[PDB]
Amino acid sequence: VPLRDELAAIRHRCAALPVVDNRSAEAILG
Amino acid sequence: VPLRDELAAIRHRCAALPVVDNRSAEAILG
Amino acid sequence: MMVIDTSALVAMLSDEPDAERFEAAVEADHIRLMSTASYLETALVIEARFGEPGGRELDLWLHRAAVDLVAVHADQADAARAAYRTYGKGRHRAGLNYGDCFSYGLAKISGQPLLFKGEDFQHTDIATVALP
Amino acid sequence: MMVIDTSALVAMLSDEPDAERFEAAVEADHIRLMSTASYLETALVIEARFGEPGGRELDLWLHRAAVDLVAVHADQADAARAAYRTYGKGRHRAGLNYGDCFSYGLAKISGQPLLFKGEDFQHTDIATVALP
Ligand SMILES: [Mg+2]
Ligand SMILES: [Mg+2]
Repeated sequence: VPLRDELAAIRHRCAALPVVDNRSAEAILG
Repeated sequence: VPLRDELAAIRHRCAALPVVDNRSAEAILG
Repeated sequence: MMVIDTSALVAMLSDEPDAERFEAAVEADHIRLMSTASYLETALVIEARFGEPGGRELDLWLHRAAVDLVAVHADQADAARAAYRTYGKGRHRAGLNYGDCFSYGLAKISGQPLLFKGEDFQHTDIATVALP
Repeated sequence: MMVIDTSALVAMLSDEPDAERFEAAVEADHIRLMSTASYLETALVIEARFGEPGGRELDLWLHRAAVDLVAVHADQADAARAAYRTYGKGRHRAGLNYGDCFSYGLAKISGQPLLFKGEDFQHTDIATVALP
């Protein structure tokens, strides 16, 4: 029922996915 | 007095301006 | 209200050090704005990081928080255009980038404070949302 | 109608090799769109290089060409997001970057050909403007 819980479930689920691309920016270039 | 000639006018002025920061690596690597 | 920069929502979804605080901040404020362009940037970075399933998390997140995507109007871009002269990055100035411009732009016009992570918005003239 | 990209207008203002032809195409179609974000990226690049007075020339060009700055809506951002997965500038391959997405989205949603300079938009599911 609280929102921070719902957003933490998404966070936890999303953070544990396999990292198919490791570099940060230069995925965003310019 | 066609539109081609107006845009050209603007182009030559703008390109004739002094450079104060060089080529496009400044918006901004990211 | 508040405005969400990508730096935060990427950090939250990637479960970065301060994630739960941003989540509280989000919860404290009923209306939550995000620039259609900030949305994009975010989707680009996550869907590169975690692929499409990462992207599906972003959409749920956005639906769960009831975020309002605001279109990038001209006046936002104008505001950003000026801000980049003062605050934009350079040789060692550590200020704004092109992505940041759209978050800046939306905050300035709306008059609302911004939620973000990093230096980019530390020394600017718009209000920040304070973490609890 | 046409959509104008940052790569074109910056070319037309820096007096790059093809400039003259790019102007001709602009005259050839009267109704011209440009995404507010491509306008910004152009403003940033120009005003970085030629200072604020370069920006005054950018503003005159837009006025003189009667260019309609179209706001970036969610729909444009959605098509940009999906497109990027296919045509994105990943490792080793040319293609769209974050900025390009904004003209691509406008071009994709409006369904109007795009005028640009370089390789980014070549192999892509949207129409190019023919260069006379
Ligand atoms: Mg940003
Ligand atoms: Mg572009």
